[PDB]
Amino acid sequence: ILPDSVDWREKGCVTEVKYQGSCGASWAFSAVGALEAQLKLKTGKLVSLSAQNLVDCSTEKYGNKGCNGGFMTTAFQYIIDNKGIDSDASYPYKAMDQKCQYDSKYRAATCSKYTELPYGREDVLKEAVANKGPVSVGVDARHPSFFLYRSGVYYEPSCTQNVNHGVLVVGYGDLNGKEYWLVKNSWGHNFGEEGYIRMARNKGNHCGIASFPSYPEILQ
Ligand SMILES: CS(=O)(=O)N1CCc2c(c(-c3ccc(Cl)c(C#Cc4ccc(Cl)c(CNCc5ccccc5)c4)c3)nn2CCCN2CCOCC2)C1
Repeated sequence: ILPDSVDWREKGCVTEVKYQGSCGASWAFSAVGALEAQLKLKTGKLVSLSAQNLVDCSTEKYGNKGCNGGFMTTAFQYIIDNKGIDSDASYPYKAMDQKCQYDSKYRAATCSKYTELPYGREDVLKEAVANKGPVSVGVDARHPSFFLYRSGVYYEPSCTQNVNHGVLVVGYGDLNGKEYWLVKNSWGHNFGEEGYIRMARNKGNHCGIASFPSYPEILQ
């Protein structure tokens, strides 16, 4: 019933790859990237949403610590509570913790709700990515092989199911027998495959890719 491959870049639903730098804002980029695609599906415009906005404004009330980490679920909740989020163009990413400078005048997107998927269920994640859009997930990126990844289907034997780095699953496929998830990262274009990492799929929640998935929606 589901397609064998999906790639949301092919439907103009993914913005350019971003660069987080010294700031641990991966959670924030994961969140906006998920919302960006929902905005494209609804409005037909692809605009990069402000990760910085999340870092500066979705703080203690959402259990997040800006550059010292956070959560995509709580970020989606901030966007709901805030009744908006600014464009990246208006609230650019400065890779450090700042005061909250959200202005409703430059609101580029809204958020109605978000869904959390069951832990470790790669079948359920496969469906969400096909039926709903790119899904915010965490991975275990705490290995040298992650940093050193250049291409191919990434597989790390030491990889736990405990997540620590925010990424975005923009599709899935099969590279000569090896099933993978197509993962947008936030380390610039010089990381992996033009900023993307294809990661092992259906290998026992490898690197905890399906440990904490979630995606937002912008309802009519
Ligand atoms: C060790 S574990 O089992 O893998 N784990 C613990 C449980 C967990 C985790 C996550 C989760 C899911 C996706 C991602 Cl991308 C992340 C992450 C991360 C991250 C990103 C950058 C950084 Cl720099 C860090 C490192 N700092 C830790 C930190 C994390 C959050 C707040 C304050 C400090 C971590 C965590 N959600 N959750 C679910 C808990 C969410 N609760 C619900 C109530 O509101 C938020 C807290 C992690």
